[PDB]
Amino acid sequence: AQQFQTIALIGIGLIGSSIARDIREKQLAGTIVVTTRSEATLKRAGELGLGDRYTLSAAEAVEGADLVVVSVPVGASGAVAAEIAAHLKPGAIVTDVGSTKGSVIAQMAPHLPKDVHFVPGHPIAGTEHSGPDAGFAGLFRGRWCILTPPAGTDEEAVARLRLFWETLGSMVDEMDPKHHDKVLAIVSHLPHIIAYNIVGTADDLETVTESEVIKYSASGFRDFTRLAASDPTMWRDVCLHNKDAILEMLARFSEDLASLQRAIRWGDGDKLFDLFTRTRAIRRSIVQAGQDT
Amino acid sequence: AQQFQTIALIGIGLIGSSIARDIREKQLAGTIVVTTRSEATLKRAGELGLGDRYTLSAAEAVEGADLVVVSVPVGASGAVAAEIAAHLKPGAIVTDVGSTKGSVIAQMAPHLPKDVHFVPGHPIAGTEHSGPDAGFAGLFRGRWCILTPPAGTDEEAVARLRLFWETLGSMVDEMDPKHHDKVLAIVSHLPHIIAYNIVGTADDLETVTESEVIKYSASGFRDFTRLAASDPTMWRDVCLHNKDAILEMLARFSEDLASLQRAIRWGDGDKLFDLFTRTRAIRRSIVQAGQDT
Ligand SMILES: NC(=O)c1ccc[n+]([C@@H]2O[C@H](COP(=O)([O-])OP(=O)(O)OC[C@H]3O[C@@H](n4cnc5c(N)ncnc54)[C@H](OP(=O)(O)O)[C@@H]3O)[C@@H](O)[C@H]2O)c1
Ligand SMILES: NC(=O)c1ccc[n+]([C@@H]2O[C@H](COP(=O)([O-])OP(=O)(O)OC[C@H]3O[C@@H](n4cnc5c(N)ncnc54)[C@H](OP(=O)(O)O)[C@@H]3O)[C@@H](O)[C@H]2O)c1
Ligand SMILES: N[C@@H](Cc1ccc(O)cc1)C(=O)O
Ligand SMILES: N[C@@H](Cc1ccc(O)cc1)C(=O)O
Ligand SMILES: [Cl-]
Ligand SMILES: [Cl-]
Ligand SMILES: [Mg+2]
Ligand SMILES: [Mg+2]
Ligand SMILES: [Mg+2]
Ligand SMILES: [Mg+2]
Ligand SMILES: [Mg+2]
Ligand SMILES: [Mg+2]
Ligand SMILES: [Mg+2]
Ligand SMILES: [Mg+2]
Repeated sequence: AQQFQTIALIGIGLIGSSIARDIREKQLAGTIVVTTRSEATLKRAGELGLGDRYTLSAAEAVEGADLVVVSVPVGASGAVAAEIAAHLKPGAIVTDVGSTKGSVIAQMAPHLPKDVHFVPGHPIAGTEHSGPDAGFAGLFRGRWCILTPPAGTDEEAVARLRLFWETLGSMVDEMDPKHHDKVLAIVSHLPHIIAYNIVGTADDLETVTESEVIKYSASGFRDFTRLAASDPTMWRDVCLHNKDAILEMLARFSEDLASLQRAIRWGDGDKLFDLFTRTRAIRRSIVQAGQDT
Repeated sequence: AQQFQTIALIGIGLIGSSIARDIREKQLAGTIVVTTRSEATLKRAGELGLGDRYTLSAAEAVEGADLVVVSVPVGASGAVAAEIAAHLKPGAIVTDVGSTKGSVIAQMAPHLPKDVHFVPGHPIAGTEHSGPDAGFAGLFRGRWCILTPPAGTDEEAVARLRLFWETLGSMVDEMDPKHHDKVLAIVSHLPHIIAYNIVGTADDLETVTESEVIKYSASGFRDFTRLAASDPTMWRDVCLHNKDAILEMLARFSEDLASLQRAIRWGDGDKLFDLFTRTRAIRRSIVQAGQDT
């Protein structure tokens, strides 16, 4: 079943460890090499049996690796690329899984040598949990993964990465990085930002107690709390590195909310009914597509 | 197991039909009487076996009923109270399940006679689906229900309604209707309004296609689409009937979002990290309480 003789995983949290478990289950690698920055996380990965070889040095980890998967918060991407650059073998494929792509490409590509193939990726799959114990086999089954190869990228390298993600159970699409960043700003980043904002709002109230919010959360609030429990480093970094697309979507959202607020202020039941009717269609399409939870 | 000789259910959608199924499973009624406004819904309720007696007339339905449960969109509450008032027996208990309470009390109480007991309720439990086929036994298990009896309400009537909800598996709290409406504005109404708004925003884009939004919805958007698939009549009515509390929470939310937008604009990573850290605590409390989905 092997697709790569050696796969090096740099970062071994939710995504990296889920990839590790799938590689083991599908026998996709001759050798899995695991690296992460801390001794504590590396030890956990060892106790979990996520790799065959382990190291604290990303430079050492990539020596002789055919595929290098970088699964770290996006603001760390450049530092990883700088540390591994000199140690990559000719023809290595370097990929990532970052939630932003334009930034990652800009941060990493200046460090990477001409003889390696850089094929950025993004699996459209996750949970609110983090670290190696949070990962599991099958996270990517029936999900989409987006690749964003720069112009002139080796087409065989792209095909091998497409096959890899398909083997993990994903459907694969390719797009330009700027388009990726616009699409993800609305389908992912804005939803998280808005969830953080509403949970912060509720926390700040004096008249309604924390106990009340918790007790009665099954009337809608709980759904937003799940997203707002995600890792703060990950989401800090997305906001810092997809700024322009996020700000565009926030401005659209806030224009629309002013109009909805005015319909509520003026008791415009017909406008409210029309908005609430229009939104149902999207859910029905998601359900028919099998993308619902 | 009987708690009431005759229970009349006015409205037989998600909530009314879930109550009907629980009454049957727990043997809580001598007779279940079902009424709803349309022949189509009444026929469905009959095919499902939700009642013992069926009628299109709410006035007829309540004749001799010990407990009358009104489960209709909140803007219909007054019309129901007006139709049944003259037909209620002395000592009947009239309750409702509306998502707002101040409005329901104001609309219903002027019609109801001095000899009946009015004990408004709200089960903090539901799904995004509607109608009799959407209901199920066990919807209320491990959920909260809030009662909002006006001052001077018969304490034995309140106790019987508390016992009824406890038997359906709920924990029961009592509060003032205005406080209810403030609490629900943040834990339920604002979350739904914001979900409708974000799904509307995404729908309006030209650069990102409907197909893209659907395909990549597992990156966060799908959670909001579930709420925005709810019944438009129900949610139109909540916005019309909890206006003041909703507008207060919308203004708090929008003040907070301006500040978050400014942190993103200025690249204030430390502020973002602090907000995203603070919100995790609420989720952990919900999980420990067992209120998570
Ligand atoms: N979570 C999701 O749902 C999801 C989905 C798709 C894509 N992604 C993207 O996947 C990437 C990884 O996310 P994740 O959820 O797997 O995160 P995670 O569970 O928090 O794992 C983070 C990993 O990155 C390491 N790390 C953290 N800061 C680092 C730094 N400054 N330099 C080097 N390594 C560092 C951690 O090592 P130590 O523990 O040893 O410090 C750990 O190995 C992110 O770019 C995220 O945007 C996430
Ligand atoms: N859905 C939830 O999650 C949830 C949770 C807690 C509380 N509630 C509250 O429960 C109440 C009922 O909600 P639901 O979800 O059960 O709704 P639903 O499934 O849409 O059922 C609506 C019921 O009300 C009837 N109805 C509609 N408009 C009416 C009118 N103008 N006059 C008289 N009857 C009318 C319908 O009869 P026909 O079908 O014959 O027209 C049907 O029997 C609402 O006040 C809602 O706010 C809902
Ligand atoms: N973590 C998100 C999903 C997600 C997927 C991809 C991302 O890039 C970000 C988030 C959730 O639990 O729903
Ligand atoms: N229908 C909501 C829950 C809810 C509960 C009580 C309400 O009054 C309103 C909504 C959901 O599916 O999550
Ligand atoms: Cl190979
Ligand atoms: Cl009785
Ligand atoms: Mg070196
Ligand atoms: Mg070299
Ligand atoms: Mg260099
Ligand atoms: Mg608009
Ligand atoms: Mg009459
Ligand atoms: Mg009378
Ligand atoms: Mg009268
Ligand atoms: Mg504030």
